[PDB]
Amino acid sequence: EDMYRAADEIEKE
Amino acid sequence: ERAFLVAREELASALRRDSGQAFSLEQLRPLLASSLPLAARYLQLDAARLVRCNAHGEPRNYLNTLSTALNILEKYGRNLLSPQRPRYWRGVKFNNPVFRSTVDAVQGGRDVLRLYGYTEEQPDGLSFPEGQEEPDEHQVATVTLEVLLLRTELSLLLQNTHPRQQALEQLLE
Ligand SMILES: [Cl-]
Repeated sequence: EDMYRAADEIEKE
Repeated sequence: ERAFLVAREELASALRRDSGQAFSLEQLRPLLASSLPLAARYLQLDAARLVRCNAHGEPRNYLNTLSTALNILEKYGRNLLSPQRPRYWRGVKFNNPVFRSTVDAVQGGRDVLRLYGYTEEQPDGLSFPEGQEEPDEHQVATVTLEVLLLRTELSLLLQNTHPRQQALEQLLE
C-alpha cells in the first residue's frame, strides 16, 4: 500500500 | 571475529549494493554482540532515545510497538535505495495510514525520516528539500542498516536470546 500520500488523497483514488 | 567497524562497513556497503538484501544474525552479530554501550554502537540512529522515550507499560508491549515502527522505517529506507523508487517518494504525509498507525506511534519516529533526508517540515508532513535531486545513498544505507539492526536486537531481547541480554535489560524502563 501507499506509504507517502495522505489518507484522503489515497481515498480519492 | 570481525571488528565492529569492519563488519559495519561491510554490511552498509552490501545494502548500498543491493537494496533488497536480507541480513542473517551471523552477519549482524559483530554489531550487536559488542560490549560497547547502546549509545556508542549507533552513530546515526538515535537508538538510545528510541528505547528510553517510548518505555510505556511493560517491555513486552512497547518493544513490539517499537519493532513495528522499525519494520516500516526499514521499508522507507530500502525504498530510497531501490533501483526504481516508488511514486511520491519525495514526501511523507503525517496522515498517511501506514505512517500514522506504525511510525507515528513512537517518539522519535519522525526523526528517523529526517535522517533519511525528509528534513523539511510542513504541518501535513515531511519532505526532501526542493532542489535536492537524489537521496544521500551512503547515509540512507547506513541509517537503514541501523534500523534493521535495532529491530533485530529487540527481537532477541523479546526472545531472551540476546548475547548482551543482561546488560541491555537495564535499559528497559
Ligand atoms: Cl534484513
